[PDB]
Amino acid sequence: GERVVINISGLRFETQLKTLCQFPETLLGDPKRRMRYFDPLRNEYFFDRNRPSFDAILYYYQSGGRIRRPVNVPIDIFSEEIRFYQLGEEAMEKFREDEGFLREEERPLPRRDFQRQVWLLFEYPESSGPARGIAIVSVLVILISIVIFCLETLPEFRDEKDYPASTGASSFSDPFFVVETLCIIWFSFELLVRFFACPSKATFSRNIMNLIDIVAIIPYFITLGTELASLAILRVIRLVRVFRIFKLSRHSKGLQILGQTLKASMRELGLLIFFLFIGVILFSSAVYFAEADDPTSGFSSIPDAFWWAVVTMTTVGYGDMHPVTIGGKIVGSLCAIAGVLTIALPVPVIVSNFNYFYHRET
Amino acid sequence: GERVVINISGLRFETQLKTLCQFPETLLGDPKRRMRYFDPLRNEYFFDRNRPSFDAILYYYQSGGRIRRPVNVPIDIFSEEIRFYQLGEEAMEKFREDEGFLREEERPLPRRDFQRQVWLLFEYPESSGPARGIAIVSVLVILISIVIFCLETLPEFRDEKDYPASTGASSFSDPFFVVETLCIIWFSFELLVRFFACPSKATFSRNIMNLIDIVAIIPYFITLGTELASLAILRVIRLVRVFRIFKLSRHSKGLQILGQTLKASMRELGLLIFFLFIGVILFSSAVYFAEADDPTSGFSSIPDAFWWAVVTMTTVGYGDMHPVTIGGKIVGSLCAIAGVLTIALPVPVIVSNFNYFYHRET
Amino acid sequence: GERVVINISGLRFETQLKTLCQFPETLLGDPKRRMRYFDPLRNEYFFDRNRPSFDAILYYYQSGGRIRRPVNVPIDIFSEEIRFYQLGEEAMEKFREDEGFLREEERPLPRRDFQRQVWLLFEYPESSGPARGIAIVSVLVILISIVIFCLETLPEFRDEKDYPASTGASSFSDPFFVVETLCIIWFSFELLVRFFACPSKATFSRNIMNLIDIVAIIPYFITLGTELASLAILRVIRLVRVFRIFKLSRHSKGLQILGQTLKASMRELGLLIFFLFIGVILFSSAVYFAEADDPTSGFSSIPDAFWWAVVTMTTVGYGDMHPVTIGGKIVGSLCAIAGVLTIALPVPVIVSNFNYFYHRET
Amino acid sequence: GERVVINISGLRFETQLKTLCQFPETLLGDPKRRMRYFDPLRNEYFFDRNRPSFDAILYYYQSGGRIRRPVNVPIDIFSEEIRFYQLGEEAMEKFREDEGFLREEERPLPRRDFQRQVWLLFEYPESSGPARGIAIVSVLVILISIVIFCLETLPEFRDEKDYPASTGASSFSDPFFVVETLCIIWFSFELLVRFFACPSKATFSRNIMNLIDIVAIIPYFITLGTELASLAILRVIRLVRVFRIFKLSRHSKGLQILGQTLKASMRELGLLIFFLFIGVILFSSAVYFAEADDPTSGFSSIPDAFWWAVVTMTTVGYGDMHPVTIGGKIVGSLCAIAGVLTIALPVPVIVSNFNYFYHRET
Amino acid sequence: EVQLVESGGGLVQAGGSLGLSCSASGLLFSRNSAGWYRQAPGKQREFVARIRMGGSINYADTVKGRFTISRDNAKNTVYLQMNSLKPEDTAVYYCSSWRTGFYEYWGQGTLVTVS
Amino acid sequence: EVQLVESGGGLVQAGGSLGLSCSASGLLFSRNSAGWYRQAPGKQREFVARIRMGGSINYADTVKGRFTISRDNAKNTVYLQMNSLKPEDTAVYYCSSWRTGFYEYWGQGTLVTVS
Amino acid sequence: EVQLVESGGGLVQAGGSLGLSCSASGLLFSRNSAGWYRQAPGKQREFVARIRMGGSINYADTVKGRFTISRDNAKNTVYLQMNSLKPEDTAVYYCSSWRTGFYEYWGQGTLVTVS
Amino acid sequence: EVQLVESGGGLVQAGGSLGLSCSASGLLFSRNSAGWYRQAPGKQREFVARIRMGGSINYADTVKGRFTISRDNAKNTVYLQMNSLKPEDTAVYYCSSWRTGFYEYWGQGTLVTVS
Ligand SMILES: [K+]
Ligand SMILES: [K+]
Ligand SMILES: [K+]
Repeated sequence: GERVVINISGLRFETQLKTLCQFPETLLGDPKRRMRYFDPLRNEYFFDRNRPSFDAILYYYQSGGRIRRPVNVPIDIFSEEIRFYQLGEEAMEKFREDEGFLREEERPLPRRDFQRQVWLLFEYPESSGPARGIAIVSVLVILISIVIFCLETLPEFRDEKDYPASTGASSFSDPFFVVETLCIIWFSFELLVRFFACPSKATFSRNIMNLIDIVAIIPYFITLGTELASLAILRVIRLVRVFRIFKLSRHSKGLQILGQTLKASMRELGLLIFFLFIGVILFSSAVYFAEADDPTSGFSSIPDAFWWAVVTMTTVGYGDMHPVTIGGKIVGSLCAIAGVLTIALPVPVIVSNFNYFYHRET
Repeated sequence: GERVVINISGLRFETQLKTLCQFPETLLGDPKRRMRYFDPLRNEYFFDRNRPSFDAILYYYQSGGRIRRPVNVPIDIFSEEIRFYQLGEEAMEKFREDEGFLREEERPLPRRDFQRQVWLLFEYPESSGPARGIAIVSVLVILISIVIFCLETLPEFRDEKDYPASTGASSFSDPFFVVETLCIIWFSFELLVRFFACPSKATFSRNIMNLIDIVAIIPYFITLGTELASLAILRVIRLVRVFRIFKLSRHSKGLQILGQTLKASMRELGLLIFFLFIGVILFSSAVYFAEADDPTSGFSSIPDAFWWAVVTMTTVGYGDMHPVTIGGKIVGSLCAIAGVLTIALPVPVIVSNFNYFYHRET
Repeated sequence: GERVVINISGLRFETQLKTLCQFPETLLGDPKRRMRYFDPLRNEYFFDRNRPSFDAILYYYQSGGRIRRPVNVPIDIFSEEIRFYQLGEEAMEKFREDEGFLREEERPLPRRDFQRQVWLLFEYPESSGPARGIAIVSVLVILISIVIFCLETLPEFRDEKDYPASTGASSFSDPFFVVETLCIIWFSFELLVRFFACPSKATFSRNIMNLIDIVAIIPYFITLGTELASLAILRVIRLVRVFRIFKLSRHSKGLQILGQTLKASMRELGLLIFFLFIGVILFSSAVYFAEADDPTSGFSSIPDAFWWAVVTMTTVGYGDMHPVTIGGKIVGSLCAIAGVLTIALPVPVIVSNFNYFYHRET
Repeated sequence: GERVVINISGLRFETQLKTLCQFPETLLGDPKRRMRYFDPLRNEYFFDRNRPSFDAILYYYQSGGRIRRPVNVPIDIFSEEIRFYQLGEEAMEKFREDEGFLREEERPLPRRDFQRQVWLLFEYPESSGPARGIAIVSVLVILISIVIFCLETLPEFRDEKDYPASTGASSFSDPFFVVETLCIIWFSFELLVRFFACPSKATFSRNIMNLIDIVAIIPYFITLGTELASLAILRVIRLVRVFRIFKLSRHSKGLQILGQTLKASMRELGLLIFFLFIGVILFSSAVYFAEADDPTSGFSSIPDAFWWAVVTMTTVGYGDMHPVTIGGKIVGSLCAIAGVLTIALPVPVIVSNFNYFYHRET
Repeated sequence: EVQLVESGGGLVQAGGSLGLSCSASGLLFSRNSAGWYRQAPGKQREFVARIRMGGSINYADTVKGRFTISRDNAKNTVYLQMNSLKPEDTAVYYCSSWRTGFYEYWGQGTLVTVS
Repeated sequence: EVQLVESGGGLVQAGGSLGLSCSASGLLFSRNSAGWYRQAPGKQREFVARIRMGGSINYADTVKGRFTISRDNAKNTVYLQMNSLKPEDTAVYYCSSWRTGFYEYWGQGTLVTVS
Repeated sequence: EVQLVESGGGLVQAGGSLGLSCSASGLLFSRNSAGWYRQAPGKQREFVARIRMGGSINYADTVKGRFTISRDNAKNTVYLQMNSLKPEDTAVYYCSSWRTGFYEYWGQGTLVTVS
Repeated sequence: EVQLVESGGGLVQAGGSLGLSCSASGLLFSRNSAGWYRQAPGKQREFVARIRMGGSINYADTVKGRFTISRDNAKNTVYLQMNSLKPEDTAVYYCSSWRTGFYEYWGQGTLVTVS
């Protein structure tokens, strides 16, 4: 096997001709390209380039594909070096893959002339002027919907309906109803246009923010339908109307990062709740059995010290009651300490995941 | 001493023949194996391999055994390099030893035909279908045992026995007793089979989860025995029945990691409780002597401000009372600050130990 | 192109003559300076200097300006190396730029003889003896101004004016007024001298501490003016007098670092308040709908559980009330946990910014 | 200047003869020692040793003394390398100085035969059997002294002296007095022997634990003296008796590390208390001016919301009262958040100092 | 589980003066709206008074200025002070406390008939 | 350390009306079950009433509809209102408060005999 | 929204003894200063008493030693005990509670005239 | 700043029955020990009773079984119930509340002399 000597700035690197021909379309392998740098006087290919990098670009030839950056070569000087050597776009994506950088930007505009134009208007708000106008209008509509959900429960507004029941009306006299119907009109129109102008109708019931739009529309329609057509469903439907607060995540990049963080960390949250349940059983049992004898004590059950154990372990506050025996006080100081000890353990994993997803936007 | 020149990719490394013969069974030392790579034309052994690694593999020959990975060679490229050089399995375990990786997987199945088959059924739940069935049944039995321990203390169920004592019955009328006996039947049968089918009966009273099974069986037997055969033992025995919550650790890999973390960090927990005791004495004494003169104050002792000092330092809450003097308020703000200052100091050691034992499963 | 071989301690580095003449005023490029080191016997320029550094000083010549320190050469040995090679002050500032070190010390004393001398007296307190005297007097004046703002509201001092209104006086009988006027006299004189002796009068309404001085002077003048010349402005003006506490930041280097930290971290604080608002809506709605049926419960509105949700999520304390249903207790333990989970997420960014600005003084 | 070529394992390092003679007593400089390694055949000094290290040992010769370890050579391989090269103990201490390791072990036993023997008995408890006996006796005496300080204040013991004053006695009838005198007898004897047997009487009033012994002895003597020979001193002297809890630090290595941590971090604690004072003024003023109008509110002063501001910012608890206005509630949620934001900022510096002083024992 | 018991009834003559009381357990009145309802013989119940939680009192036209409804806010007690009773009053009375949208509770009844 | 003192006794004639009281200190009744027990001359004690903590009242057959047991839940006081006393009642009465499985406490006794 | 109602008035003869009361809702008196003011016919109001919050009582020269102002600090009630009333007292009285710099509230008036 | 005022005095005949009271402000009695002291004419004060904080009552030999000292623990009030008064009782009485080692406070005095 004949040998080839390449001299990158005085540093002689040597290899067998077979190794650099494994990849033949590359700069060193291609006979013609490499011929330019060759110097016939000393039988060596002189190049003037970074010394620490050309070591990694000979490993790729001798290892059938692996591309790993030396830890003392900065990213920019390496990216340029794969380019001069002509290792190919497959190679540079693998280098990006080894530095683990997200590479997905797939935006298939339909390109049917009108479907594409209105999709550009309604999806990407930075594109135009009316796109930012539509973003501002949607955020203000969501905000007044939240304000109607909370101000409908205030006793001051309902002064004349505050009478015993034994004595959503379409009478259009209640102002909360007509402003609520205007909000649901806007949500329905916006969702139907985003359905009919999308470039992928099969994938539309896959994105989670679309399923947030649907479950925000639903309960007003089923209460209107059953009203102009139950008592178990009504208390559930009145609390599925709180999900319009999560429909404010299409316009925020902080709520979307908290959704990625809470998806990618479910094992840690399960460990958090499991450790809490263990500690609550243990400490509530010990305080019940160390304070039951005292005639002036208040713990009357083991499933009655649970709330005391929860608010003492999480350093919140009072509990239902407070220990009055010397023994209850020793099991209450151990409970206070063990609480922060057992809830601070899985939290650094969660904040590290957030910090990663928070800087990956950059 | 004759000298040998080895050229790993243009980089000439030289050593005395004696150094590479110290270990004779290895690739460089064995005369025949090394003869293949030798090139007689220039009297050098040409190899085409990583440059940063072959430096460490010459230190092993010149240092009688030390094997340390350069910090700029990734783990995979090094592991492969010890293999090509043929340094032996003793060498690769030492490299694993220097990266500190747990190497123990000792599972001595007895191999007596039936003892081994049922041991595979009862110990390793992933092996079969009935093994996962047995795991699911054991977890559900433990859960209903916890539910009986807490629902036996609720005043609503015991409406007719709520009479003055002056007026565990085997009458089989109390439903809690018969479901409790079914749970202890299942625990006893499962423990006795894990005793008689184990491959090491001498080591069976060494594993901690086995001693958890025994101390979960014990108090029901001694109360049945003494009932059909004390008043000091009864209040202790009623609280040793809370250890069935720790018998749920054979089926969780988060409780086992918290047990390793709390074993390997006892000096830090001792420092935590010691610092707390110092601060409680100091601040309770200062608030007693800075508020005793006021006729409307409530601290009547130094061992009466202890509970106030504990719940103020740990940022929980009320305390028995609250300062009413200007001086009590200055010693109560210093107490609030010094509490978090003196309990946040030993905690990063504990969370670092948890994080280590938590990723070592991977 | 003729080639030049430079031997830094046995290590031969080679380059084309054109590359080292790109920068001609430098040591290697200048023919005469480089001629001293040249050895005609072997046609190489021998230097005795650090090996790891001379690699980076050849990249600068071959890369048109980039200067990056290898990660295994300590700062001091590199700073000296750019000096021996004579790369120029533009080069050494760029090296400081790449280690990101603040380089701004622009103090334009006016140099008009008297304006410069009194500016040195009043601005830089370390310069003299009377400068530290003036610093000590200003800090004591600010402190007694804060003491007058708080002791003017104590009911004990105002025993004879505690009469119904139906029955800032310049009568000079109220001692708080005359000591207040002395403090505002000192602030006005000090600000007017710092105006008339400054070397840049156009930039004087740009520094934030100057605008703190102005808004601390303002409300006493407008209340004196309107008194010897409203009922909406009076309650606002009485709270813009609290900004004299921020006028204590010219004499502290910890308040100035907290101002830099809170300026450079506004996106994180916005994320903190946004996450809090989301959690407060969600958990207050769930506790209102899970406790409204009980006739002895106290939550009468969704905008009535907001304060309970805030003080439970931030682990402060009581809330307006406490859950009394099994369902309110499950939504109150989830609220306690999710509070610390959602407020501990943006905080490491803020403490990292503080730690950076806190050590950059060194 | 003649040149010398040293070949450490194939790697040729070259220098001028003058550089390696700067230090003449060293291995390379000494002509005779270096002559052994010299090989006359190729005029080079062959050595078989680590390649990455010999680079740093040539910098020491060319830089007049600097010794810095390359970051990719482990500590042990370097320590050995300075030894083979014979750089001297001054050099190895400087290497230890650059890795910053504490080097002080100065124990000047007096060596006067008896003073040295009893000093070994009383100072270093690991030396003998009676030394550990004396350590155990001293710790038990300190513990019962703390128990007498707290149990002397309990109302149950003083049943017959609980009479109006108008109607430390040496009557020896009070058991607390005689056990207190036994404790002060033991402290006095132990301190006087540690005075008269010390090897440095001039430095004895410099060590802080000795001044702890003196200020623990003092108040019993001055109350006995003034009793058998004031009303302002008596309430101070009764609280200087709490320093016997700090006399337990000679026998603990955790209290001594907390003393080093709290000494080396006083600027951070000053910043903590300063930030707290700023926030307390700001938030107590804003809640007083946002709740004073309501006729049912309770804040009657700005120096009356101080305690509410302190216990709300530090997430402790109730405060004197709680906001009842919409405006008080907005200034109370901002107060709760800004509290943890402004007290979590200087704390990582303190825990890093503790972690450093805590592992430096190893 | 909850109960609304009341007293103070009977018969009265012209120009009388009387005070019915409503008490309950299983239901703090501090937290719920309440009122007194009467049912004349022959028609459906009409309202004597309403004290919506928060101290807002409203009365029907017939009892204006002759009737007062007060929650002692202590002892879970609501008391009505009727005055100068007239023969048109003759009726049977009832007590109640409810939360709009969730629950409604009644008393057993206690009558006052004016001669 | 704890004590249960009671009053209201004596003798009564046919169709009487009376009210014994039980008070204690060292024992909040807010937190413990309580009852009134009587002991006729010649047989063992029987129960007049029981108010298990939580407001669940049960009475024996003899005193049904003529007796009420109430805990004012204030002043650590339990009061029994006996009514239309009959000669079969003649007996000595006792008071108690206990936690099942932990403690039992009695009064000294106070008698009511019906003529 | 807030109200100050008062009673106890009328006419008295020489050497009388009487006690007016002031009660309010929408205003805890525990937290606010209060006093009683009278207005003789022909001149402006003078002060009978003042109890600044914190228990500091001061009276004018005319009523010294014959008058006491007390806040039961319970039931949001301030009571004045007038004694040995004299004909110079003849006047109309008023009640008040205020915070200096923020708010001032009055009663409707209730008179005591001495014969 | 603090005061101890007392009432209930006068003169009584043989076999009387009376009850002095001690009240204070600036001093919750819930938190401090208290007692009643008397001073017969001609010798120094002796003690009638002592109720150390925590309900431990002790009396001197002369008043045993005829006297009771109780802290209503409400209204900052301590009440003594004297019984069957005898002529040896003739004396002037005083009230007190103190913390051993810190403070001692007295009443003005209020006398009970037995005929
Ligand atoms: K907390
Ligand atoms: K708290
Ligand atoms: K609290």
